[PDB]
Amino acid sequence: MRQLLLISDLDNTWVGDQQALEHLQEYLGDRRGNFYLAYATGRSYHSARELQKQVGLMEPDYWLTAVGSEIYHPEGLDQHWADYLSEHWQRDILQAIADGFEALKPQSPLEQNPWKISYHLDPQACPTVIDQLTEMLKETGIPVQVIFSSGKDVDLLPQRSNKGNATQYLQQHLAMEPSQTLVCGDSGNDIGLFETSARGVIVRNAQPELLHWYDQWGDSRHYRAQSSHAGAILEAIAHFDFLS
Ligand SMILES: OC[C@H]1O[C@@H](O[C@H]2[C@H](O)[C@@H](O)[C@@H](O)O[C@@H]2CO)[C@H](O)[C@@H](O)[C@@H]1O
Ligand SMILES: [Mg+2]
Repeated sequence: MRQLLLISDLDNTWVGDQQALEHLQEYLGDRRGNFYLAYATGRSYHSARELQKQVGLMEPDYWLTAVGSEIYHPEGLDQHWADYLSEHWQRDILQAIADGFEALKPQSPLEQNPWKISYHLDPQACPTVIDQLTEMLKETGIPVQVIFSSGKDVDLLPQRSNKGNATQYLQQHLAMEPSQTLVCGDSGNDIGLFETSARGVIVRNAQPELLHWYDQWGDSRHYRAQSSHAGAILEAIAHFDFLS
């Protein structure tokens, strides 16, 4: 029932340039009832809440955390989403396989959840290892997808997950059209966002893998902003003529 569904990553997207974050929130703060806001972050819910206190993030309507593996409504965790993601998912088998790659080191326990297995790729290792990992995991027949970003972060998620799928679920939940949706990102864990039919903005300070993705799959609905961080969001809103 609103004119815009705004979905944005936090680190290096909404966050990173405090001045830009502040004028973006001031602008949005004057028409809060005109849009639904959702933060689609790689961070856990707790970590995202902590970031909110650190930089003064405005309260979103929804939180799509841990790369969309968990969705929080104003009322709490979305149990339907969790069950949907649990179907056919085999965390232990996938973990056993990933744990076997010497170039991969587990990320801290607090970065893990039932539907998210994360690692850090050795800076000295060849990125090609990610391709080998992906193929090996896929061949298990378990519906899994590999998210590689910033040249170091590796996330194993159910195929039904990732920011894009979480976004489409939210769109359906809110009866919001892709044409009324704007997704904002900066890295590989945002590619799922641009795979959707929503309008999208890639921040100027975007990571190499996202820029590479844009050069190959970039369409008319995708916008390469001149501004970095939060400034790219205001720029995109004007570009797509949202909140007319
Ligand atoms: O999906 C990629 C990784 O994202 C991580 O979010 C963080 C991190 O927690 C922050 O401290 C800051 O550095 O930005 C990162 C990128 O957004 C998440 O914690 C990892 O588990 C993910 O693999
Ligand atoms: Mg990102």
